Amino acid sequence: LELFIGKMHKTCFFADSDIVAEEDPAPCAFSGNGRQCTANGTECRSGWVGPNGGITNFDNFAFAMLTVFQCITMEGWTDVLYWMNDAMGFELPWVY
Amino acid sequence: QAVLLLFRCATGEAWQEIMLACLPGKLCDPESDYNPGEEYTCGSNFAI
Amino acid sequence: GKFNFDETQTKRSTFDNFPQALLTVFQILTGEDWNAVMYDGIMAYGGP
Amino acid sequence: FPSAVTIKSWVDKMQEDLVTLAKTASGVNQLVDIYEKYQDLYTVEPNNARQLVEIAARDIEKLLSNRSKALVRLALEAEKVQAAHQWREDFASNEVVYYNAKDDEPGSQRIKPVFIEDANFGRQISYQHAAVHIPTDIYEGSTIVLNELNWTSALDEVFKKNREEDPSLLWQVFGSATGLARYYPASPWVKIDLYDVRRRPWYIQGAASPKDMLILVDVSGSVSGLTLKLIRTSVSEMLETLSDDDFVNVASFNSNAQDVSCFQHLVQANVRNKKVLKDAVNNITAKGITDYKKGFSFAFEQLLNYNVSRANCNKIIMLFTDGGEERAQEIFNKYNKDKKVRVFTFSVGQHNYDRGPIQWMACENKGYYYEIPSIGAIRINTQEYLDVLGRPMVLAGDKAKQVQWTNVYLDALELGLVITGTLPVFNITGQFENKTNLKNQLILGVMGVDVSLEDIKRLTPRFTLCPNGYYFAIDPNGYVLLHPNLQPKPIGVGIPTINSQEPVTLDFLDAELENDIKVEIRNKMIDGESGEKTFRTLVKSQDERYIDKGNRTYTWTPVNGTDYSLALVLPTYSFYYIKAKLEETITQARYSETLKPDNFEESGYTFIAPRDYCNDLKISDNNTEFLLNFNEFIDRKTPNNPSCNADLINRVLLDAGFTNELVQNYWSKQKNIKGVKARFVVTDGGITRVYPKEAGENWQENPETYEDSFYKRSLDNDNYVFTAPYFNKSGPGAYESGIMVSKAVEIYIQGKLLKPAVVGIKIDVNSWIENFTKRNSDVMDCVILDDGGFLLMANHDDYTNQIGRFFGEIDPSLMRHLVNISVYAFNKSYDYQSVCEPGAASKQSCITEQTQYFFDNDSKSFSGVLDCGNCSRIFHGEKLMNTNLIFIMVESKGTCPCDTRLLIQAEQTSDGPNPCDMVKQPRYRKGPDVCFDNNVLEDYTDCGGVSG
Ligand SMILES: *[C@@H]1O[C@H](CO)[C@@H](O[C@@H]2O[C@H](CO)[C@@H](O[C@@H]3O[C@H](CO)[C@@H](O[C@@H]4O[C@H](CO)[C@@H](O)[C@H](O)[C@H]4NC(C)=O)[C@H](O)[C@H]3NC(C)=O)[C@H](O)[C@H]2NC(C)=O)[C@H](O)[C@H]1NC(C)=O
Ligand SMILES: *[C@@H]1O[C@H](CO)[C@@H](O[C@@H]2O[C@H](CO)[C@@H](O[C@@H]3O[C@H](CO)[C@@H](O)[C@H](O)[C@H]3NC(C)=O)[C@H](O)[C@H]2NC(C)=O)[C@H](O)[C@H]1NC(C)=O
Ligand SMILES: *[C@@H]1O[C@H](CO)[C@@H](O[C@@H]2O[C@H](CO)[C@@H](O)[C@H](O)[C@H]2NC(C)=O)[C@H](O)[C@H]1NC(C)=O
Ligand SMILES: *[C@@H]1O[C@H](CO)[C@@H](O[C@@H]2O[C@H](CO)[C@@H](O)[C@H](O)[C@H]2NC(C)=O)[C@H](O)[C@H]1NC(C)=O
Ligand SMILES: *[C@@H]1O[C@H](CO)[C@@H](O[C@@H]2O[C@H](CO)[C@@H](O)[C@H](O)[C@H]2NC(C)=O)[C@H](O)[C@H]1NC(C)=O
Ligand SMILES: *[C@@H]1O[C@H](CO)[C@@H](O[C@@H]2O[C@H](CO)[C@@H](O)[C@H](O)[C@H]2NC(C)=O)[C@H](O)[C@H]1NC(C)=O
Ligand SMILES: *[C@@H]1O[C@H](CO)[C@@H](O)[C@H](O)[C@H]1NC(C)=O
Ligand SMILES: [Ca+2]
Ligand SMILES: [Ca+2]
Repeated sequence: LELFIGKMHKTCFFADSDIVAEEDPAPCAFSGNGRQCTANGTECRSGWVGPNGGITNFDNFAFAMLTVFQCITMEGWTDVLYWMNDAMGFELPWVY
Repeated sequence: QAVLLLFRCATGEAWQEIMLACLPGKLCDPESDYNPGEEYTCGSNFAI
Repeated sequence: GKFNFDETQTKRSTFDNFPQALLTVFQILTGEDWNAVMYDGIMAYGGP
Repeated sequence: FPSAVTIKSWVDKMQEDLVTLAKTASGVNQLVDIYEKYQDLYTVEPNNARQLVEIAARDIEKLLSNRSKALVRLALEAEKVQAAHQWREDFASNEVVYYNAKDDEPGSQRIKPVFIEDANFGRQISYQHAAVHIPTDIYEGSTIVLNELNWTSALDEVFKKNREEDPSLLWQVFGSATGLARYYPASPWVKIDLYDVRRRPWYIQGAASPKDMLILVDVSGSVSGLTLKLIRTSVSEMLETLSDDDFVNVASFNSNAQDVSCFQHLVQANVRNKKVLKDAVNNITAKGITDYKKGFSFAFEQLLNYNVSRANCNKIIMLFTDGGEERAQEIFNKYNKDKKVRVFTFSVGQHNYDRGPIQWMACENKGYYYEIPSIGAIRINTQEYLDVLGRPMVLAGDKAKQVQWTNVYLDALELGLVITGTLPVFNITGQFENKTNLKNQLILGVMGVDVSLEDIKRLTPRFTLCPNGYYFAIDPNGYVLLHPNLQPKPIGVGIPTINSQEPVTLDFLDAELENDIKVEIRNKMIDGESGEKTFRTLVKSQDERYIDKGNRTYTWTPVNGTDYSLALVLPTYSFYYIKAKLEETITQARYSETLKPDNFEESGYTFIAPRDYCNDLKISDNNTEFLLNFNEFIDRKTPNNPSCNADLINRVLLDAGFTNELVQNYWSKQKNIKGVKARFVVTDGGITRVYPKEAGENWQENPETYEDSFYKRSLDNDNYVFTAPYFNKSGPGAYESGIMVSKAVEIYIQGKLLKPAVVGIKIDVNSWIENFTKRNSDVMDCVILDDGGFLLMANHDDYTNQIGRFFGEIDPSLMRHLVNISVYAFNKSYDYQSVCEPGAASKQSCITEQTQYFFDNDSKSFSGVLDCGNCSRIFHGEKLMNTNLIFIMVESKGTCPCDTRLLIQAEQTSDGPNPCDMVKQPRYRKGPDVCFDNNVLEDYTDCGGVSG
């Protein structure tokens, strides 16, 4: 919760529209640190439900409880890691 | 990055999917130095 | 019968009948993709 | 407030202040003198409304008899050639050669053609061979397709032979049941391609007879999810295979059977009714249990209604479900024990239910069984039911080989509005000895030949009639094959709210203004009986702003060739026309010299109508270069006109001398007038002239005389007509153009009335203000409106700024009161072909409501008091003599602080009329009298699942 909360909410939509550009969206950088969609007709801002439809995020204790327990069983723990290398840089999330 | 990939396979996440991605018929990044006229050459049958 | 919310694809790990529900519980028991079934169960009851 | 007597004199003074100026400056009586004093360069010929329609109908019938012979010559050869096919399964050695459209191979070799350009063909074509179109979803090079490319290669010789006999032949196409379409002449195919010949309206009508469908949609709980999205897309796709001759209704059942829409019975399945059904199908939800007995009883009862208009043909039920265990044997035994109704069943979605009962219903009732597991299966499975319906049609024999004609639709290869002849092709292999007879109950395909609407328009000339006279042809369904108001645009339905494969079916009552007397005329035309009728109509102007009343005469006869009926609308004062008779040299060469642009200084800026005099002179649609082409054509050519008619050329040349004699002898004497900014004459021949050559730059009228709105309004009216300038700065018209005034000339030769031309002037707006005042008063308002409530004069220097505007948009309180006190009437109409701005939920096509205002009463003095609430305004309206103007004087709107909603007279986007109550009293129509169903020799032993 402390290191990151609400970061996975910026996916790249099309320019002047509300349609997600790619079929399997991933977050952009929170503030210019992680991933930027370089597609020409797309730009990214806030207003995304989440990676797994909102199930997988750290923006609430109940959600943080569920995401961590998912990663302690070693099932779908790299997906949460890889969604952070997009939301933020490569330096912080790999340690966590 | 290579060490993290092996740690990914140690826990068994999608190690069979990574292996399929390393078969010979794969594209090579332009930064590498390869002879012209051949693009899908990198990748080896030793991935199995 | 509550896994019909997607309207764009057919879920295969469901609880539609006893033989299929018996395979899904076995799949969760082995721990493989147990979270993917859990997401469908959560989305079947409203969502996050 | 001035008394009625004194204000009557004031408006009386302006009457001859305007009429006398327009009577003298334009020279209305002087052009009449020119026409009457000669009476030797032209003759007055009768214009018989009965013989014209008789001649035109026979020419139209002969045109469709050219094509019927071509269709027979093509279908007859296709059956013979296909019957001698061996069906080999190896084409690698004996490769087939053909030209494939939309291109830049196991056993196929391609052809690279030459593609020379040609007239009456907006593309590049080649007569050396035929093109073959194969849909994307169909793989060329398979055994079925390659075997089809052999026996269809013999069609090219017949294709060439047909064109040799009739050079004026458009696309002739063979639509195969395998999918490929072969057409002549070869031309490259026109995003991705989604064309399938088997889903085209011209293919569908020849593949079967009309049908009374009733779609049952299973909306029980088990269909929720993906298999409901597939069902909704499947039902919408099957509605696309229906035309105006088929009657459909959609119903759903889940423990209770009910209609999904507002219709409650079978409806005509036109473009509007199908939109209602499609919208309702896309709004159904899945819930409850399944009850086939209640769902099939409801379906069978609706097919026995017979209060309503139906097709009286194939009665079929399409069941859209997934699976189940109910067979409903009792319902089928009770409702169709003699198998009068077919049942087609569909198993939609990815499920593992029981398909046994679903398959049993299919062939216990002479149907067929289909599976639609994914979106890719929707396109093909929803059109295969026409194979079953055509079984009794092939067993009929040669009595089913009748040529039919489609509705008006836009050609797929960008050719315009066309209609298509149709003829099915039968599989008669072994028919000589009748030994296989198993695959011979399916049609090989459908023949087709296209006829352009421009071809039909050439057989009905209109330049001998008044610009107010026209032809129009009708359909048994009531739609117009021919009409001035039919446009090459799709007809819209509803409101386009988003965040051309349908036919252009425009009804006769929607093409023009609907009347209680047109309905009985339309019904008399539909059942095919000749007649005539003279009666008073009210006619909408060319620009949808004005409505005027005039005598009209409708003369109609049936075309025995087809089911069409042709009528000619001819007003009074047009039963005679001027036919130029002059063959002398010098009297015609001088008239031609008046068309020279360098002579415009004294002869005025001269236009000429872009008419098809003959082929070697091509129109330009700008008149800047057409005049140069025209006048350098006549002199550089023999005057005898060896290859083309002199009637259309002698007429325009004759009127050149007449207009010149008016410009020179009268208009030149008065070089300038204070109240005149321009002087124009427009003639039936097709030339308009403006005396000040610099004033010809402000001419915005169509160079074609018959398409001039002010010309047509002047003929109907017996007095001067004032044309309001357009608003919203649509070009220069505010102050630098003037106010258009026109009056038709009337001549008498042997006691016969004729109206050959109109004359008029463009009154300067600035000069009119000075006379009107003799200003910006804050107490009293003085405005002048025309027939239609458009502002022309004012008394504020602020209303005058917004010139040519509907008076309801600048004074709604006063305008609305004038309607109620019966000064202005108004007819409202619907325009089904119009560009439409999308709204929130380029431009699309939708329906716009058109309203026009006109003088209701014949009285001239109007007075009263307007009670807007806690105030009072007194008015007095007087109408000027010998014109369509009205003068009204009111107090300033600032005295009473009320400003109600503004009265709008413009193109208002609408979605009406409501179709729920339209189907309760539908318009009269007559359906086809040939029905091919219920043949006892039909096999129907392959239920739907012989291979699974
Ligand atoms: C007009 O009607 C005539 C008959 O009235 C029809 O001619 C018949 O055409 C069929 C093929 O469409 C020929 O069928 C032969 O026999 C079988 C039937 O399929 C084929 O053998 C395999 O059968 C399996 C069945 O599951 C099939 O999947 C497979 O593709 C077939 N081929 C293989 C395995 O190579 C034969 O190959 C096929 N062809 C032969 C033997 O040459 C009939 O023999 C034809 N009958 C006659 C009297 O000619 C004709 O097609 C109809 N016209 C049109 C346009 O459809
Ligand atoms: C479907 O493909 C078939 C195979 O190509 C076509 O059949 C072949 O057409 C050739 C051209 O007419 C024939 O060549 C000549 O045919 C005449 C007529 O009987 C004969 O003199 C000889 O057979 C031949 N002449 C020579 C070789 O000098 C082929 O005989 C004929 N059959 C084959 C090749 O098996 C069909 O024409 C085509 N379908 C249609 C409808 O055209
Ligand atoms: C995608 O990247 C850029 C656009 O972001 C394209 O390169 C040019 O970029 C300028 C700047 O906006 C445009 O005006 C040009 O139209 C672009 N195209 C040129 C010059 O050919 C780049 O080509 C795009 N890649 C594509 C379209 O494949
Ligand atoms: C269509 O056929 C009818 C009848 O077959 C034609 O009617 C003829 O009308 C004229 C006078 O109007 C009569 O003198 C003839 O005797 C009628 N024909 C017959 C066979 O009796 C009608 O003219 C035909 N339509 C066209 C456009 O020619
Ligand atoms: C129209 O169909 C109805 C049934 O759908 C027929 O039944 C009649 O309905 C009217 C209205 O109630 C009544 O006359 C009787 O109740 C019904 N029977 C008869 C014999 O009339 C009806 O006959 C059909 N035709 C008409 C003209 O209504
Ligand atoms: C078009 O013309 C007028 C528009 O004002 C209307 O016809 C009149 O309608 C009123 C009200 O029903 C009648 O009292 C008049 O007798 C009608 N005028 C006639 C019959 O000349 C109506 O909107 C349209 N007229 C039609 C459809 O006939
Ligand atoms: C075609 O129709 C015309 C009438 O339009 C007729 O004169 C002619 O005989 C018909 N046949 C041919 C081959 O032109
Ligand atoms: Ca795993
Ligand atoms: Ca069910």
